[PDB]
Amino acid sequence: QTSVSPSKVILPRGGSVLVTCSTSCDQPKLLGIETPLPKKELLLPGNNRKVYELSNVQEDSQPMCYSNCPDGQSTAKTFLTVYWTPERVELAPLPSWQPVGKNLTLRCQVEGGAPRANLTVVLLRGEKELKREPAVGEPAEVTTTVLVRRDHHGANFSCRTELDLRPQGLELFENTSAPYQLQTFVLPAT
Amino acid sequence: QTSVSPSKVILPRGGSVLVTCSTSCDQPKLLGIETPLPKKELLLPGNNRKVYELSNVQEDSQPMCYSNCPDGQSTAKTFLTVYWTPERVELAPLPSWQPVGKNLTLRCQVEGGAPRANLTVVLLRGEKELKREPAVGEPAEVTTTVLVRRDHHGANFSCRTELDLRPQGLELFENTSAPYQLQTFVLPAT
Ligand SMILES: *[C@@H]1O[C@H](CO)[C@@H](O[C@@H]2O[C@H](CO)[C@@H](O)[C@H](O)[C@H]2NC(C)=O)[C@H](O)[C@H]1NC(C)=O
Ligand SMILES: *[C@@H]1O[C@H](CO)[C@@H](O[C@@H]2O[C@H](CO)[C@@H](O)[C@H](O)[C@H]2NC(C)=O)[C@H](O)[C@H]1NC(C)=O
Ligand SMILES: *[C@@H]1O[C@H](CO)[C@@H](O)[C@H](O)[C@H]1NC(C)=O
Ligand SMILES: *[C@@H]1O[C@H](CO)[C@@H](O)[C@H](O)[C@H]1NC(C)=O
Ligand SMILES: *[C@@H]1O[C@H](CO)[C@@H](O)[C@H](O)[C@H]1NC(C)=O
Ligand SMILES: *[C@@H]1O[C@H](CO)[C@@H](O)[C@H](O)[C@H]1NC(C)=O
Ligand SMILES: *[C@@H]1O[C@H](CO)[C@@H](O)[C@H](O)[C@H]1NC(C)=O
Ligand SMILES: *[C@@H]1O[C@H](CO)[C@@H](O)[C@H](O)[C@H]1NC(C)=O
Repeated sequence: QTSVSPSKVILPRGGSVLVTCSTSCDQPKLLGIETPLPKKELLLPGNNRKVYELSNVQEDSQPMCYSNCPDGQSTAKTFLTVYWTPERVELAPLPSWQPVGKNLTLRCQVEGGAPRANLTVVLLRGEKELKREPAVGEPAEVTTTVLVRRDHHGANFSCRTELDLRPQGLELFENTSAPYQLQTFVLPAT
Repeated sequence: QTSVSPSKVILPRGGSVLVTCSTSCDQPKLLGIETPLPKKELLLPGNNRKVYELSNVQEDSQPMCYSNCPDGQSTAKTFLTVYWTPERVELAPLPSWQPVGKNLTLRCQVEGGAPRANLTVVLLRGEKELKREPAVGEPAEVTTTVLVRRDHHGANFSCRTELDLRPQGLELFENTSAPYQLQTFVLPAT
């Protein structure tokens, strides 16, 4: 039967990879790989083995080797996970000056991060975390409400994203938005 | 200049891999890879690129692509880390029966684990850890002394090894020795 190596792959957008599709019939009728990716085949001996160079990996895809040993068949997919740190991570624009007392509502907007399963979005207050949830949707958002206090003057919040590719062998990639600086005031005023 | 992909590889003993050695001179004089590993070369187009299949990876090795662009040159090594869970993990044999009072000394002997940098050896008492150090030497050992107590009767210790390949994308591989069961006695006796 058909087999492929590797079976799981973590790679950058655009990145390419080598995939080997091997079988166990000594003289199989057909052997190839089923994918839309720009592929390329190489001079590998003992043709019970074929090596393809997949190319413009822009998306999580699952290439599939297929070896046709008569009626029926058998296959084997490989999991290509494409990774990339969000194109933009910022809080919706807001006026720094805010009235003491309102249940102000912060909203972080994230655009295009992948794999979204390892992407966490986190609203903070300085380096103190407020809300912390996974990135979902596009642009993915996250909200929290701050009851503005006199104490908050000078306080400044930010939104940060965490792309944890550590368990996949890579790193934890983070991105921080520009800081929202809160200026408060009590009334009698302005 | 010369470049290689991947640059770091974690693989099983025996395991093989595909390495690509690419250069940037459009018409370079020489391009190949410097290694003792059984290698094999494939039909890859645009020969500014060569793909080798390294084979009997029994050891941490660092294969090196070299592209000769006139006098001088340039190269690029790839890091092959070969992994394998210890062949044997056991405590030196000891008589279960021990006198209340002695500073009994336990000794766990580990043979052949790799990469030793991620291999931790840990002496335990039931599932309660006693000593916990990295595996060094061959057979690598680890010792601790238990002052035998009347309370210890029925207590049983073991030695366990932890091969943490999680940060490298793999898993944490563990191995537990057979359990040393302590039987104590106070004297007047036997
Ligand atoms: C989010 O953070 C990532 C990682 O810290 C940034 O991406 C890196 O940017 C540097 C400088 O351009 C490059 O040398 C790296 O190759 C990039 N790595 C990746 C995975 O992209 C990224 O620029 C940040 N996002 C934004 C919008 O600035
Ligand atoms: C130490 O633990 C490892 C992992 O739990 C054992 O190795 C696995 O053994 C099973 C059964 O033979 C195989 O299916 C796996 O392919 C093995 N994995 C690896 C990485 O070897 C190993 O047997 C244990 N060591 C000893 C001496 O028993
Ligand atoms: C990382 O991403 C994978 C694949 O998207 C997901 O299943 C896994 O749970 C995530 N792990 C962490 C630690 O984020
Ligand atoms: C804003 O409102 C929520 C809901 O009442 C509350 O839990 C939160 O504490 C308020 N924020 C602050 C900073 O007081
Ligand atoms: C952001 O807000 C925190 C918390 O008030 C503050 O300590 C930090 O210095 C602020 N950052 C900037 C750039 O003002
Ligand atoms: C894993 O092994 C590497 C390479 O041997 C070592 O440098 C690294 O510190 C180890 N990490 C852990 C978490 O054991
Ligand atoms: C055996 O000796 C060491 C050194 O005195 C001591 O620290 C240890 O507590 C003793 N073991 C036990 C179980 O009492
Ligand atoms: C090993 O010793 C522990 C601690 O005394 C005990 O709880 C455990 O059951 C023992 N294991 C066996 C197999 O006897």
